[PDB]
Amino acid sequence: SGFRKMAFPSGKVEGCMVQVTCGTTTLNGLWLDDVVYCPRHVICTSEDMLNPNYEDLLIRKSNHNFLVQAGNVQLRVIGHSMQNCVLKLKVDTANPKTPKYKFVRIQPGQTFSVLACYNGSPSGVYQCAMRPNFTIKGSFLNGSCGSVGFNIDYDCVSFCYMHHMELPTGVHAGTDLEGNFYGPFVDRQTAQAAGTDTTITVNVLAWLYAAVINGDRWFLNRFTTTLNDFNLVAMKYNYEPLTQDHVDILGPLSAQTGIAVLDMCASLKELLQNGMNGRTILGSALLEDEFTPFDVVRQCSGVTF
Amino acid sequence: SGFRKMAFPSGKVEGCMVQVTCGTTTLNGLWLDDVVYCPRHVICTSEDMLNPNYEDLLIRKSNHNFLVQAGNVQLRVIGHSMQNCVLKLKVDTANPKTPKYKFVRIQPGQTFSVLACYNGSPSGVYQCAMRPNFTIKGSFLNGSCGSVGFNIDYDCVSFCYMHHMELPTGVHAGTDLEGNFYGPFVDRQTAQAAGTDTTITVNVLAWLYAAVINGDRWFLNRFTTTLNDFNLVAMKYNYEPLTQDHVDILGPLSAQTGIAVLDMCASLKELLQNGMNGRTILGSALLEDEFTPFDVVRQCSGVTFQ
Ligand SMILES: *[C@](O)(C(=O)NCCc1ccccc1)[C@H](C[C@@H]1CCNC1=O)NC(=O)[C@@H]1CCCN1C(=O)OCc1ccccc1
Ligand SMILES: *[C@](O)(C(=O)NCCc1ccccc1)[C@H](C[C@@H]1CCNC1=O)NC(=O)[C@@H]1CCCN1C(=O)OCc1ccccc1
Ligand SMILES: [Cl-]
Ligand SMILES: [Cl-]
Ligand code: NA
Repeated sequence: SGFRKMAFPSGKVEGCMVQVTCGTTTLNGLWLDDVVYCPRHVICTSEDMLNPNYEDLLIRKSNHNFLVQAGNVQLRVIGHSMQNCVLKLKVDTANPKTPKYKFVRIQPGQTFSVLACYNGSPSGVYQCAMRPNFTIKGSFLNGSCGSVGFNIDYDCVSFCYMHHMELPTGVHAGTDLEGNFYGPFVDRQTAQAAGTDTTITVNVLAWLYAAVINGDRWFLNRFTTTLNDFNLVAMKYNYEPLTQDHVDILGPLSAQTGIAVLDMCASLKELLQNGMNGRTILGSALLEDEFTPFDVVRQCSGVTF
Repeated sequence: SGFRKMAFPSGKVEGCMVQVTCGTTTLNGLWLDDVVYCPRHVICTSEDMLNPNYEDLLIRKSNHNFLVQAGNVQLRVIGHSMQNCVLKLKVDTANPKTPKYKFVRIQPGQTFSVLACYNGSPSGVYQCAMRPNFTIKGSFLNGSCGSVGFNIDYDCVSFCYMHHMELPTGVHAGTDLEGNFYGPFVDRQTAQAAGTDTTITVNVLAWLYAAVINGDRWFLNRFTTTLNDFNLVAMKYNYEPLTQDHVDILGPLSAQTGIAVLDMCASLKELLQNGMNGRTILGSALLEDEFTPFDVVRQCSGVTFQ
C-alpha cells in the first residue's frame, strides 16, 4: 500500500540526452537514430530573442555552426533543418542506445515524466500534468531547455514534451517533439501570461478512488448526483467539465473499488461546497489533480516497464 | 522556478535490477559486480515467516536452488552468504552495467530515491525520507521486496535502503545494504508497530527557505526566537528537536536569502500557530518535511527572487 507521485524509470531517456551548442548558447538535445532534436532558439542571440526571424537566422547557419556533445564524444553534424519550433540536427552516428519510441502529442489533463537536464547531463526526474491552460508546473532553471517529457508503455517510450520557456508566474511552456507549442505561446523573450487555470476534475476523482483503495473513506456519503448538476458545481468552482467519456474512463477504478462515478461525484460535490473540515486525504489538505485514472491503476497494480 | 519532489535519474540502478526465486518465492535483487544482494526472507516458506531460523533454512539450500534472472538471461549462482538480514549470492558473471557505487547507512531526516520494482523490472521512481521513527512512507505492493533506495550525488550511486516489510499502519521498513534494519524492526511476521512519528523540523525550515528563494515571503514576521524557546514550542506540535547541527546546516540557505535561521524559526512558530489561512507555500497547504537543506540547494537557483 501507499500512494506517491511516481515517475517512469528514466534510463531509456537518459541514454538519449546530449549537449548542443551554437555560438555562446548551450542547451540540451534528444539524440534518436541519427538525429538530434532541440529547441530552435538555440540559434539565437539575445538581440534575436525579442523579434527573432528564425527563417533568416537559420539560412545564415551551416552544419559547422553546431557542436553536439554526447558525454565526452563529439557528434559531427552533417545536416540541419527546422520543423516548427524544433531544430533537427542530422549527425554522422546513430545513437546505439535509441529505445523503441514514438512522438505523441498529449491532451490537457494527461501526465508525463520530465527528465530535467543541464549541459546534456540528466539531473532529476519528476511527474507533471499538462494543465488545462497548457502550462506545466515544472522545476527548471536556465540551461534546462531541451529537457523532455515522456511516458513509457512496456518497452516503448512516447515522447510528448520538449522544454522551451518559463512564464512570468514561474510555470513552464514547451512543444511536442514536432515543435508545435502546447498553449498560445511563442518562443521569444516577451511577457506572455498563462491563462487562468482550472482544476482537472477527472483526475481529482481518480485520486479520491486511490484514497478509497488506500483506506481513506471519510468523504464517502449516501448521496448520488447527475452529470448536469455536478457540472454546475464544477463550473462554480473553476473545475473542468466532467464528460461521459471521463465517466467511462473511470470504469477500471470504479470496477476495482465498486464505487460508481456519480456516487463519487456526490462526494467531491460536498468537498467543494464544505471543504475538508480540518481533515486530509492521502496526506494532502488540497484536492490533488495530477494523477490520471491510468496513473492510479498502474500504481495500485504494480505495472512494470 | 518551480519546486518539485525530484528523484535522481534511475538508469544507473535499473541496470542492476534482477529477479531472485527460491522455491515458490520471487522478489528483487541488486546485481553489483559478481554479487546479487536480496532480502534473506526469499528462502522462507508459508510456515517459517513467524519465527524463521534463517541459518537453518539456508544451510539446506544448494546454489542451484536460487534462480537469478537478469532480463531474459539466467545467472548461475556459485556461492552464497548471509550478512545480517541480506543474502549475498555470488554469480559467475559480473554485471557489465555496474555503476560507480558505495553503500551508505543514512540518518533519520535524510532523503533518497526509490526505484520500485516487481519481478526484477522497474515500475517507477519516487522520493522518500527516512522518518524519525525509522520507517519510510513508500508505495510498495507484494513483490516489491528487494527494491532499493539511493542517491546519485556527483555520478556515484550511494545505495542506502533495501525494502523488506510493510507495517500495519501502511508504512514501510527495510535495511541498509549491509542488511541492518533501520529502526527496531525484524524480518518476522510477529506483531510489530512503528513508534509515534514526528515532523522533520530542519527539513521544514529548508523548504521555507526554498519558498523565499522562489519569491514568496508572505509567512515571514518581525520576530525572532531563542533556539530553546523554539524547541519548547515546536515539540508541542510533534516536531523533532532542532539542534545546533541543524542550525549550522541551514547556514548556506540563510546566507542566500538574508534571513537568519532563528528568524525563520520564528516564522515557523507562527505558521504552526496560525495555519496558512487559505494560502499555499510552493503549492502545498501543509508544511512539507521531506526536502533536506542539501535537496533545496540541489534543486533551487543560487539567486534569490527578491
Ligand atoms: C531556456 O531557453 C534555456 O535553458 N536556455 C539555455 C541557454 C540559452 C539558450 C538560448 C538563448 C540564450 C541562452 C530557458 C529556460 C528557462 C529559463 C529559466 N527557467 C526556464 O525554464 N528559456 C528561455 O530563456 C526562453 C527562450 C525564449 C525566451 N524564453 C523565456 O523563458 O522567456 C521568458 C521571458 C524572460 C525574460 C523576459 C521576458 C520573457
Ligand atoms: C515482501 O517480502 C515481498 O515483496 N514479498 C514478495 C513475495 C515473497 C517473497 C519472500 C517471502 C514471501 C513472499 C513483502 C512486501 C510487502 C507486502 C505488501 N507491501 C509490502 O511492501 N514484505 C513482507 O511480506 C515482509 C517479509 C517478512 C514479513 N513481512 C511483512 O511485511 O510482514 C508484515 C507484518 C505482519 C505482522 C507484524 C508486523 C509486520
Ligand atoms: Cl545521512
Ligand atoms: Cl490551529
Ligand atoms: Na455517495
